Amino acid sequence: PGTHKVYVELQELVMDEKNQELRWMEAARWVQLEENLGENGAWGRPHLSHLTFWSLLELRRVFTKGTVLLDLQETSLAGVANQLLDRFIFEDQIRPQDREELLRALLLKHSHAGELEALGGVKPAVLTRSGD
Amino acid sequence: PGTHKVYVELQELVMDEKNQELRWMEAARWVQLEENLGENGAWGRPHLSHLTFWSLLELRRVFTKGTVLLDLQETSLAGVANQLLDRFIFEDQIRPQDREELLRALLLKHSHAGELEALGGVKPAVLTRSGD
Amino acid sequence: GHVETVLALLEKEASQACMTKKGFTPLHVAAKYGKVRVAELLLERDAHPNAAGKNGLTPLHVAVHHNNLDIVKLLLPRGGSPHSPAWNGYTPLHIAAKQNQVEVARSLLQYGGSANAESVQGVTPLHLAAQEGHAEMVALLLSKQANGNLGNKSGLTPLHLVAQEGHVPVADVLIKHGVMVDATTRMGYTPLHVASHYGNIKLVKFLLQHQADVNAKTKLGYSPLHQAAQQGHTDIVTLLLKNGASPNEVSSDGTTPLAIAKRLGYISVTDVLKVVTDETHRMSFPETVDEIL
Repeated sequence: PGTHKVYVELQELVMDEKNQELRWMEAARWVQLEENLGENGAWGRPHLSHLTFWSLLELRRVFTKGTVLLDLQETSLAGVANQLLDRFIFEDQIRPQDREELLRALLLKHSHAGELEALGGVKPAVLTRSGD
Repeated sequence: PGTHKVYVELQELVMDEKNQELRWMEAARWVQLEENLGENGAWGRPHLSHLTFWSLLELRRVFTKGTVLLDLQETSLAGVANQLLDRFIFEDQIRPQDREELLRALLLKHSHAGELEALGGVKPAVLTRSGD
Repeated sequence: GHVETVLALLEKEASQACMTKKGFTPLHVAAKYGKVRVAELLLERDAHPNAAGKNGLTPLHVAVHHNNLDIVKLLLPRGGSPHSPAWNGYTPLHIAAKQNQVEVARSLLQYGGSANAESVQGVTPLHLAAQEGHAEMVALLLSKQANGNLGNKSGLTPLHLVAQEGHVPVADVLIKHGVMVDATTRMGYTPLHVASHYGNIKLVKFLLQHQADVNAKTKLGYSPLHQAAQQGHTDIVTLLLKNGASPNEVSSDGTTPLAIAKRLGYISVTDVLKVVTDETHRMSFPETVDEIL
């Protein structure tokens, strides 16, 4: 199927500056051509996607040992997250103690550019052993 | 709700004339003013509470080394007396031998002004090693 | 809860997208009445977990509201969203926090519920938990990233709501977390102001023990002692005077705590404030939350 252009969206796990709460925020979107989201909340001019060498190197490294769920019969992100974490555990990718923090994170609020003004902004973040 | 007004009643261990058995009977009450109970059985005129120097001396002295039970989860007078005597023994206020006659004195019948006409009278009494 | 009847009627083309006048699909009714087998069958054969009416209530909202733990634990994996807002903006974790459903909230949080989610008036589940006096609920949420310094549209913090209702253990958890004791609303009211206004002396004592400004003033110049005297709390007048409350201070309206007293004729508050006050028609009201579901 497909062969026709497709909508890809990239989202990053980030913190809000209002409450300092981990959440997901759109970073880029691709309709045959990439647009990136600025700090002000305005998408930039579309451009041809150029890649860094390290990104492709590490993408190949993680894809070679990646965990693949093909023809998965779920229609919600919660079920997809549950099955992906179960397969991560089965394939010895993550430890079973990581499952609780990973699911909640994966299931945190996926905000978009419209919500960016209401929040104080978006800054980088790293999930801790708790979920702080 | 956090603080209510307070009605104070003063009761003294006294001997009744007819049976010579020591009992608790009220002597004065405080409702924004002090009323004292006479020998006849009628409450006197309300008046401002004037204190003697020695009474305040001894109140300060016994309060400095006093035993306090704050937020004590109990509902009956017998249990309160048991807890107070246990804390008296803990704080070395009284010796353990004293506990059974202070308990026996604490749960005597608490009488009021209405029993003065029924009884012969009231006389000051001291509690002996036995509840005598 | 007739599972076989549901299976038959569905096999015969029953539409599970038919909403009552209230707005409830058949998964809404199962969530309301705790029918976990009917809800199981109705989700398997294609029923949107996040179906809502005009009020915006989803099957998770009804399951949380009626305290059906099994229905919540069945709806969450299949898609019931922890992030679905009602008409007033309430999420299913706002109802859980208000009603002290600790387990439903540990499930709603493990699937990504936000504790700092806001209603149309800025109310978060932490606000509802603190207002209703659920210390354990406030601690769970404070450990999932809830901000105790966050304020509603009127600037009221969870500490302000605790002051309004008077729960000491919740204020203890909030102060131990790091919540600002002297947070101010839009008009300058502190939690001490609200606690003195509503007559909650044990929380007044707690705040004064935790370095609250006894002589704090609002934008109109009202002290926590002008509120206690305008509301008649003679014991807060006492405890405030004894903790440094300064009489003879004049608000922008031109009224000292002893005249607000005399003006509404509180004999006891005037009797106590008369001793400490030397010789020489606006009522101050803290902001409140009118949100209800």
